[PDB]
Amino acid sequence: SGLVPRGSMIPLWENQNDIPLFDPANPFVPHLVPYILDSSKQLPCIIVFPGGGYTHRAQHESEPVCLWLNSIGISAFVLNYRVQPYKHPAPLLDAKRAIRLVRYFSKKLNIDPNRIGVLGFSAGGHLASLVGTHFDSGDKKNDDPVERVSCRPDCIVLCYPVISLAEFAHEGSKKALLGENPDPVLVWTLSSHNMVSSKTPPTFLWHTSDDSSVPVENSLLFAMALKKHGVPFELHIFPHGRHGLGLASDTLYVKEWTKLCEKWFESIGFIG
Repeated sequence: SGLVPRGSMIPLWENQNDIPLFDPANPFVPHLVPYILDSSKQLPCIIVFPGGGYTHRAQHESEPVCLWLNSIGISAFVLNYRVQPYKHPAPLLDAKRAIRLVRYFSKKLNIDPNRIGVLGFSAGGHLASLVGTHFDSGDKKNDDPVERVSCRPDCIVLCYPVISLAEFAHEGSKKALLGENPDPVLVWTLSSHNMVSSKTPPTFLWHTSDDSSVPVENSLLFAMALKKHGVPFELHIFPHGRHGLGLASDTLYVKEWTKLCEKWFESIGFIG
């Protein structure tokens, strides 16, 4: 229709001087790309975190995912978070800011502030799992009204996620995010299965069992932690598929994850 924002750049911080840990020598400004649905009712929203090992952001995990989300009634955004040479905690700060921003502007964007979830692939799934475990309900006395808003997502979708930084770690992502001799404390707190709590939102995971880049153990570990803390979850592991299949539209049996995810969204009241 053209009446709603699609394809624009929404900076996470209005003023570049407010970007935490910003390197002005680096031209990249972290931002959201909207793919809003036009509708007369409030819509649920998913922010998509593309993968790319914390060195880039994969495009096949970006706009086409939002087209699928749109097709099932979900307004969507792509989060273009900071990557190498930025390090932790810059990407996580960008992810938390993105959720606060969308929730703050939810009335303007025609989005239900209580149906804002995140969906991440690979290192983007790591980032999604972090904002799904490291969240807070906002700084109510902050001078920035956006900072007063909760950064907790209302649901999490994890697609062949990087989860553990140590055992079964994707070493490329770990090195890009933390450097070569990382603090063991950060290795532990950024292994996101360690940080699941009873307040972690409902989660959907999928993975291929023979993934040779990001071991399927990463999804199994996060699932064990969700159960340990009483969080209901959905998990689908298919036997075969290379890492990074995205929506997997051309992959027999693996392309059945988006239909299962659509039905899970319905099951948790996110759509329908």
